Amino acid sequence: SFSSLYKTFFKRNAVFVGTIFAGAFVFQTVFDTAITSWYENHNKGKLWKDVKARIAA
Amino acid sequence: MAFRKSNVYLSLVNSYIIDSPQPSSINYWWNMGSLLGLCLVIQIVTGIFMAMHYSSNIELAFSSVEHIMRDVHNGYILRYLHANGASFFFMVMFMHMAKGLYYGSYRSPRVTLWNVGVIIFILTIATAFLGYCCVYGQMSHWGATVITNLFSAIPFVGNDIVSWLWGGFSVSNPTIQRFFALHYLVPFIIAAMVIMHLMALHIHGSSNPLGITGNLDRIPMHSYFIFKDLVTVFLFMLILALFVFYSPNTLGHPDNYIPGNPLVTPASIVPEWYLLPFYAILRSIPDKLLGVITMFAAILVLLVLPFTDRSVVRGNTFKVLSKFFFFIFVFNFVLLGQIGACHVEVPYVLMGQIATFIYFAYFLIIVPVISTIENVLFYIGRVNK
Amino acid sequence: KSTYRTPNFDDVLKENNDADKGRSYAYFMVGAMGLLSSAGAKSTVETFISSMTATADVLAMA
Amino acid sequence: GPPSGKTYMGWWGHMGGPKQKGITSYAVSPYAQKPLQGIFHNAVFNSFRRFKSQFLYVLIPAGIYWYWWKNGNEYNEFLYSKAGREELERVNV
Amino acid sequence: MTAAEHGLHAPAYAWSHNGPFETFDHASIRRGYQVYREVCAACHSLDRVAWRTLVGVSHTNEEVRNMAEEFEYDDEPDEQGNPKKRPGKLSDYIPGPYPNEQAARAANQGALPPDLSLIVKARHGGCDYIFSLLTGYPDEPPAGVALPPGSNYNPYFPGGSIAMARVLFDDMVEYEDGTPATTSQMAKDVTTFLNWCAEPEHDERKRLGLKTVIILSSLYLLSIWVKKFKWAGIKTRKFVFNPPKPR
Amino acid sequence: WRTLVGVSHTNEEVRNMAEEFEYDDEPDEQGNPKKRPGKLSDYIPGPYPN
Amino acid sequence: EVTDQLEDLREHFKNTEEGKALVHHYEECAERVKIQQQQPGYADLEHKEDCVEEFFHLQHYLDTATAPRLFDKLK
Ligand SMILES: CCCCCCCCCCCCCCCC(=O)OC[C@H](COP(=O)([O-])OCC[N+](C)(C)C)OC(=O)CCCCCCCCCCCCCCC
Ligand code: HEC
Ligand code: HEM
Ligand code: HEM
Repeated sequence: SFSSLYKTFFKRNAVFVGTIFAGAFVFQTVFDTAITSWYENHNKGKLWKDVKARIAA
Repeated sequence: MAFRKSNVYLSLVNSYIIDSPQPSSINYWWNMGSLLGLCLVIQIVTGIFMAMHYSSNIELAFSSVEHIMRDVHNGYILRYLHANGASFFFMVMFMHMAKGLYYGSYRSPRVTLWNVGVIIFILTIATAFLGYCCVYGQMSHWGATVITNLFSAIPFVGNDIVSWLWGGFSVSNPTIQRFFALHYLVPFIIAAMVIMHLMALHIHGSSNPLGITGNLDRIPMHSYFIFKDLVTVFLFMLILALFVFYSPNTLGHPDNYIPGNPLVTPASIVPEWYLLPFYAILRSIPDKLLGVITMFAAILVLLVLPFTDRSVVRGNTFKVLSKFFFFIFVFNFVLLGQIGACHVEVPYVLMGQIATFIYFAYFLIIVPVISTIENVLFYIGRVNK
Repeated sequence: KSTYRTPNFDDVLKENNDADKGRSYAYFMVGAMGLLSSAGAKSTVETFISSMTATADVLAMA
Repeated sequence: GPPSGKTYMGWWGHMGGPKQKGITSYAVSPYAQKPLQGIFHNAVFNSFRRFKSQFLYVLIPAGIYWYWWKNGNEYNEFLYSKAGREELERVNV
Repeated sequence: MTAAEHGLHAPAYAWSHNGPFETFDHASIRRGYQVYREVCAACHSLDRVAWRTLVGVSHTNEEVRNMAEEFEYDDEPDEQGNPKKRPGKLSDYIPGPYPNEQAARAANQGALPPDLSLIVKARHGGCDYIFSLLTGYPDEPPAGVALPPGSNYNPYFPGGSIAMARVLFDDMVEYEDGTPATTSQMAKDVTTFLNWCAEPEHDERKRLGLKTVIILSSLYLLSIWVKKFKWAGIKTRKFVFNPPKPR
Repeated sequence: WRTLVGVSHTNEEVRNMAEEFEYDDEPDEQGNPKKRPGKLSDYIPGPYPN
Repeated sequence: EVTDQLEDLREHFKNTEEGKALVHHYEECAERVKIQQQQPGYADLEHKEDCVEEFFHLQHYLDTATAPRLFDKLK
């Protein structure tokens, strides 16, 4: 089942660079939101939204 | 024939970066030139996108730099890329020169390449100093006036030259506007000098880490050495991204963020660290005119290095004594840069004098003696008469 | 030694010289490098031309 | 164009090297090979061989200059204490 | 030189922002702005910090707008010609307490208090030095030293004698949240606020650094692999030389 | 005022004409601003303050 | 009910075996310099002995003992 994968993805270069660009789209967006979610959960209570909810409650 | 070999611009790009025959056995030290070209393009690009916001008055220089740091979008990135890529530029340049004077590529078919490289080194020291005196901090202004007061030690002509260079009577608004114009201008002379470096290389081909002829089996540039350059470019980008994002101010002095006040002296007027060995060579001998001419002799005494090497084998790869004395010279250069950061004090003045004597004696005294000794040792160990 | 007898390569070779499997593996690796470098080149270009937009004092006094 | 002066490197086909005969060169395409072949064996053994052959030339001058710098620095820190001020004047003049 | 003229080296404290992944404590930035406004606003200017950078970091927009009304600013004059004064909006800068530098030297015995907008970035040691300078005032200088009149002793100041008296006393301010105001608590809060106002790019810089070094280290590993792939045909070529027959 | 010497008036005449205008001097020991008579380096003053 | 934590921590580290020895050296300084200051002819001696060596040693020991614990004690 590797011949079908090679035929539909890496045979012609146009679908190769199109796959690379669409993967760049979805990778950049989910990588950005995942790394900012981790960076804002590693600091809990130190961010401004947490301080604002703390002084609002 | 092919279109990449027929068209006139593409034939140049082909013959330089596609199928330029490089020797088959070059290691990772030969990628420092590609790294220097990339980092020069990085410096020029971030410099243009900072000079679109930098205003070069005396009332607006440091305020405009901290306006870049605080208000323009991603300006902290641009300023830290410039101020750290200059340090990385000089460290990769020091690696380039040390590779060149270790592997014997100052030798008989590329002495004009070595001389053009020394010209590039002088020009980039000059524009790096001008860029450091654009920002107008406390190290900046006083380092400028210290080395121009150094430059006024010429006997008949010196005060007239230094009050032509200042644009006045001390380092002020005309000096800072002058230094911004020159700090823009000189890297576009370095770009032409790097084009000259590439031509003077390409007429003869690169050396290999053995000394022997690369002309037997060579390798085209495109599918192999571009990817070796890609490995070292991504490693250099990783180390540069670390030094830009996680500790940006761990290289520069923590006194350049005080605004330039020409009344107070900060009691330690050291420059940025790549000028520290030449500053130690300067502060070695107590007189001043002799100090600046021995700093200039310390810079252009790399030109006597092709004419003073008497070894019949190219490079220190298959030598022992010259390997030992070359690493003595390198750690002496690092010690000289360490001495240039301290005050003129109790072992430091004698250590600076002895270190600059060992620096000046590696090129003039030590290397023809040990090269002659190694030649005679090779002959009397080989032949049996 | 004859000039038709090749030296051994049986340590640097693989057991299954499939065309599609090895070609797909190599092209997936070069495509992953191209994907990461594409996202990086996009982000640094938009960094450089996001510097040239309106600075925060102009947006404040808008 | 102008045929300039001859150098020690031509181009592909006439590279200016010596004439060779009888040197057969066998190679294998990387798609038939395994990259990362022997990276742990050559990471433990060959790297130790290179470090064993080329570390005295680096560590003896580094040791000399580091001991000189450490001795000078601790002598300066001795002198600018209180137990060296008579030595400070004697070294001054 | 001597360690008295060098200044005693500040220790290595355990900050809440020391590290590659940690950030500023924004509640400490709010309390440090309160300590700056009630204590350090009498001498020290803070001019490169606009009011609008404070929004979304330590106070809300309504709090910063109600804080900026308390200060007069020079307006462009009216139709008659004489100059006018206006209450400040968000785009203005935090005003200094002295109109020029001669008044700053006249009200503080000839010593100019430096601008605090870049004071943890333009000092050796940084926030450790600022905290130890604020707290490490001894009650009397040690036996033997002589100070000029009007100059106090602080060992972390390089020189020994600083012109700034010990100002951070116990319960000088009272925090609006309930934190007990010692002098060490006020010192830590005001040096965290000075760290913020010297580098406001801290959070975004460390976040983009995490992104960039993850992407670049993965690119470095993939490029090492593709280099070994492209050179697998050159690392493993074999040369065979049989000697040719003579002619 | 220094461009005016050697062209239309002499140096003493321009130095006597520059005294009739007051200019902003940097403030003294107390901090309050002072005024000074003009010298040859200052510009010719306009009649309206803004 | 609450005052300084840093002064409490320095007072706690001024009673260790190392701290009492460094403190004792500093008051050997203190009374030696006081006796030397009491003497006539102190307007000019060419070397007026202060005591900052012992105070710097004491403060350096106190700060290298105090640096980890204080920010855990604070809020
Ligand atoms: C501009 C100078 C500074 C910027 C300078 C940047 C560096 C210098 C330019 C490098 C640009 C690289 C473009 C590569 C063009 C290309 O041929 O891509 C094809 C590759 C795969 O090609 P292959 O490995 O030969 O396989 C083909 C064989 N099949 C699979 C068909 C059987 O597929 C891929 O490579 C995947 C796509 C990766 C996209 C490239 C990422 C970098 C883009 C930079 C673009 C810069 C040019 C902008 C021009 C306005
Ligand atoms: C006067 C009524 C002051 C108050 C209240 C504060 N400071 Fe101060 N400071 C003042 C003067 C006159 C000087 C000059 C002394 C000198 O010679 O520099 C200073 C100095 C500082 C410094 C500089 C130390 C250095 O190494 O340059 C800092 C970092 C400083 N002051 C900070 C500071 C803080 C954080 C304060 C309150 C929370 C504060 N000062 C109060 C005058 C006065
Ligand atoms: C040869 C390459 C270059 C080097 C080595 C170099 C080096 C430097 C250095 C070290 C500084 C001081 C940074 C600091 O304050 O610490 C600087 C400042 C500066 N350089 Fe360059 N520079 C180079 C090319 C350029 C070019 C070509 C430009 C113009 C397009 C430029 C624009 C600036 C500007 C505007 C500053 C002002 C201060 C700042 O914002 O960083 N640089 N340069
Ligand atoms: C702006 C800085 C520079 C750039 C961009 C640059 C660029 C290059 C490049 C691309 C190469 C070919 C790759 C290589 O052989 O390593 C090279 C080779 C060389 N450069 Fe430079 N160079 C610079 C500065 C210098 C300096 C300062 C010197 C020394 C004075 C120098 C001397 C050499 C030598 C001797 C070689 C030949 C190395 C060999 O073939 O063995 N260069 N340079």
